[PDB]
Amino acid sequence: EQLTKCEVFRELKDLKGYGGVSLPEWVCTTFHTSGYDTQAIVQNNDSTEYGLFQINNKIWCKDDQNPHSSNICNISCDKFLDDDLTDDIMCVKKILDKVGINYWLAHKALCSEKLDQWLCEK
Ligand SMILES: [Ca+2]
Repeated sequence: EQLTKCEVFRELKDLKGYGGVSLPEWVCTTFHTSGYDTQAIVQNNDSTEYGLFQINNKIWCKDDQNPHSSNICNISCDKFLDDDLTDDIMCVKKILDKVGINYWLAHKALCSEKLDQWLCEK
């Protein structure tokens, strides 16, 4: 399920300012992390990343590839492949508390300057 820029802007409302990250920063980051696809999957032979935020099964959620994951977000990773971002966002907030925005490498490289392109508001 591929979202669009101003759709994502609307659905990430609850992240506004949390951890000091603006909505433009999040719209920019998720564009460059998953292409706005809530069903994106990127997988090695040692880890899998899931959904709009590309949350990994090494420490954040558990799945079949790593049943022994620390599962810090306490949730099955496949809950990050549906169209309800509510539980995705709760897990994102936990990632922010523990390791900060730089879990998402796209943020520093591509989404910390020129945020005009990512606004869907006055
Ligand atoms: Ca979900």
